Amino acid sequence: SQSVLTQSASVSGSLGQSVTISCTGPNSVCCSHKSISWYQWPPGRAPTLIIYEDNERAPGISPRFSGYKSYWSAYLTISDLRPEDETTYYCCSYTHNSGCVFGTGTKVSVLG
Amino acid sequence: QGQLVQSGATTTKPGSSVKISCKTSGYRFNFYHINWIRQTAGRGPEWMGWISPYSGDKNLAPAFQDRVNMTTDTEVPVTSFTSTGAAYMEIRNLTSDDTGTYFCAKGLLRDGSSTWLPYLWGQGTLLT
Amino acid sequence: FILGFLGAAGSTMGAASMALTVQARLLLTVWGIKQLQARVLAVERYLRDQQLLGIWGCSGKIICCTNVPWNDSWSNKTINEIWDNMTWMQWEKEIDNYTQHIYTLLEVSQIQQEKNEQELLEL
Amino acid sequence: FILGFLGAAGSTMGAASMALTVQARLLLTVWGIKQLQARVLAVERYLRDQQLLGIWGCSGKIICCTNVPWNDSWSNKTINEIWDNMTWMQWEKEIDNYTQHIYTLLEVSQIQQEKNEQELLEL
Amino acid sequence: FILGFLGAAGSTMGAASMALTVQARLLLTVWGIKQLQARVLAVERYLRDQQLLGIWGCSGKIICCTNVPWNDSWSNKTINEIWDNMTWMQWEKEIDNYTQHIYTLLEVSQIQQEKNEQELLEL
Ligand SMILES: *[C@@H]1O[C@H](CO)[C@@H](O[C@@H]2O[C@H](CO)[C@@H](O[C@@H]3O[C@H](CO[C@H]4O[C@H](CO)[C@@H](O)[C@H](O[C@H]5O[C@H](CO)[C@@H](O)[C@H](O)[C@@H]5O)[C@@H]4O)[C@@H](O)[C@H](O[C@H]4O[C@H](CO)[C@@H](O)[C@H](O)[C@@H]4O)[C@@H]3O)[C@H](O)[C@H]2NC(C)=O)[C@H](O)[C@H]1NC(C)=O
Ligand SMILES: *[C@@H]1O[C@H](CO)[C@@H](O)[C@H](O)[C@H]1NC(C)=O
Ligand SMILES: *[C@@H]1O[C@H](CO)[C@@H](O)[C@H](O)[C@H]1NC(C)=O
Ligand SMILES: *[C@@H]1O[C@H](CO)[C@@H](O)[C@H](O)[C@H]1NC(C)=O
Ligand SMILES: *[C@@H]1O[C@H](CO)[C@@H](O)[C@H](O)[C@H]1NC(C)=O
Ligand SMILES: *[C@@H]1O[C@H](CO)[C@@H](O)[C@H](O)[C@H]1NC(C)=O
Ligand SMILES: *[C@@H]1O[C@H](CO)[C@@H](O)[C@H](O)[C@H]1NC(C)=O
Repeated sequence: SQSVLTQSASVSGSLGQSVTISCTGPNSVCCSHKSISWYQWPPGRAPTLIIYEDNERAPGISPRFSGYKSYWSAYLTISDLRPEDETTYYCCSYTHNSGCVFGTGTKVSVLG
Repeated sequence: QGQLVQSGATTTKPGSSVKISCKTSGYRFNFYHINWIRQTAGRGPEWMGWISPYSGDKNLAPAFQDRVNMTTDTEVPVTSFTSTGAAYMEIRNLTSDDTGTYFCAKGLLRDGSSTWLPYLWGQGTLLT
Repeated sequence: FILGFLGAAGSTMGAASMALTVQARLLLTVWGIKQLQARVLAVERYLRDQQLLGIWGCSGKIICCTNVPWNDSWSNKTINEIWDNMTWMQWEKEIDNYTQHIYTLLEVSQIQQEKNEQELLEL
Repeated sequence: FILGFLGAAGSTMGAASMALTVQARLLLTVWGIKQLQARVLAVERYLRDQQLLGIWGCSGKIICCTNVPWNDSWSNKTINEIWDNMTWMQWEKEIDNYTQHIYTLLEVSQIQQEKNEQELLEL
Repeated sequence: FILGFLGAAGSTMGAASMALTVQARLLLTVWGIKQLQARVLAVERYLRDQQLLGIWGCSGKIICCTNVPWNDSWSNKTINEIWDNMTWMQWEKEIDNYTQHIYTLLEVSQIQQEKNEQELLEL
């Protein structure tokens, strides 16, 4: 592991509650001069784009998901935790003509 | 809104080179870039690069430049808004550090600031 | 110039919305009769369009904003996944059912606009 | 909707002035020739109307206020005893003599309006 | 009135620019066919003019100011030695080469005007 973009390690929640996962790196990958994409990614399988351009969701994404980007970090909140939210989440910094600088993952547990 | 089926699970040994396929269907293959990502047992996810089925353009991360052979076919139109194409992924100096799951990812949009963002993923292929 | 006459037919709606006056220019005895027939038909379809733009308050506009709020029953799609993705031809195949409903919504907003404008200049 | 196409023909001018776009829509070989003839005539009478609305500054209007003060020589009747009593057909039979005089008054006010507007944007 | 229909053909452009609605009014079987042919042709040339005025933002104008700065390559002549000397017919024989170039300049200014106007009403 060598990702320059750190997340909130791991975090947990309970049914009906809301979570939040950080995402921040140095001045070279975050944030006021870079977009941020949030990916739901089960272990070694088919991922899913959740949020691009800091606060825009992908098609069909449930309104529970939300984003926010300050000048030094971006956050992914998961309103109304449902049982199908046990997985790991990664972020990514990018512009129009660059690549996805991924994050260090944040496994989320909904045990309740 | 279409499928991106890839090859099987072909495992070779260091120094060699492996070809990974990525056949499209159900969406205009020329309208969206094709990205290549992987998750190796040793790091997390790593972005490798994308290619344009229309512009023929290539942009990869400097970490995978002098190792990746990335190409595409030319879509076979099914309808006015459908097509079927295929992207190809090869690597040069192969090792056991590169062992992991690989997929292709169709771009998000056709314009704006999030055009190439890997939206639609394939199925995954296990390397060496 | 730009691409030309319909050159952005398979282009994104964002790029296609620019330079719309290229398709606004070129829009207007067995041989003689069948030549004059097409001449009268052309003026008809064109006038039907200007007729609509007139009873919408857009007479003389290429891009014309209105009052009717966009009903999500027509399409629950973002501005982003339309103007930077769908082509103009894809789009109106999706609005095809609701096109004759919006046309009625635009006429009431123009009739109920000058009706209010009439009260405005009474003072 | 409202009553329909001409449905307020015998209605008061006050109620008839509402929803005028219902009569603004439906305004635009022996059989073939006599069918094409009516087609060309229709476009003519319609364009003659839009032509007038253009040289009056009302091009694109359904209700259009102007500058010409209402001369009482045309009719010394109140706004009340017109728009809440007379029907549109009764009214213009009364203005029938003065209709070709007001038409001239509206054109000078549009020509002497853009002539002044020209001086306005010289600064 | 004024002089009449084209009465200021050999008059100065300054006096001719006044009362332009006199030439805006009168602008719109062997005998039958050659009579209907002229009828369809008339509506065409007229609509081609209104078509241009529309894609210039002048739809409904007689005198219409724009944005395009007057290039001196077209004519390095003063406002005085034009509008108080040359007649309208003399003038456009001088601009005859550059007339199809200015026409293109007027359409971009109308397309790049409503494109900006679109951004204006987004707030
Ligand atoms: C037909 O349909 C196809 C597919 O739908 C259209 O092709 C796509 O067009 C869109 C918009 O025009 C492209 O998105 C843009 O991508 C550029 C990235 O280009 C830059 O980076 C490249 C890699 O680093 C680089 O190759 C480019 O360099 C030039 O040279 C190549 C040589 O191949 C040339 O092909 C390029 O065009 C370049 O000229 C370049 O440095 C990105 O920069 C864009 O973002 C900018 O613009 C948007 C507005 O458009 C703005 O919002 C941003 O903020 C930023 O300013 C934009 O993302 C897409 O890459 C194309 N290809 C796909 C989707 O596969 C094509 O245009 C259609 N043609 C017609 C006629 O309809
Ligand atoms: C949307 O349209 C439907 C009919 O198609 C109508 O019943 C509904 O009230 C409309 N909603 C809004 C918010 O306009
Ligand atoms: C329009 O109506 C038809 C009815 O058969 C339906 O099948 C079609 O899906 C509708 N189109 C849209 C865009 O809703
Ligand atoms: C009314 O019209 C007559 C001619 O019909 C005219 O002589 C008179 O000056 C006009 N009066 C007003 C006030 O406009
Ligand atoms: C119009 O003129 C005729 C002339 O015969 C006259 O009889 C009629 O009363 C006039 N109409 C009006 C409304 O003054
Ligand atoms: C004038 O027009 C010429 C072409 O006829 C063009 O090259 C030049 O840039 C123009 N100058 C100005 C000031 O518009
Ligand atoms: C137009 O072009 C012709 C080319 O033969 C030239 O002779 C003429 O002088 C030009 N007219 C003007 C007004 O420059």
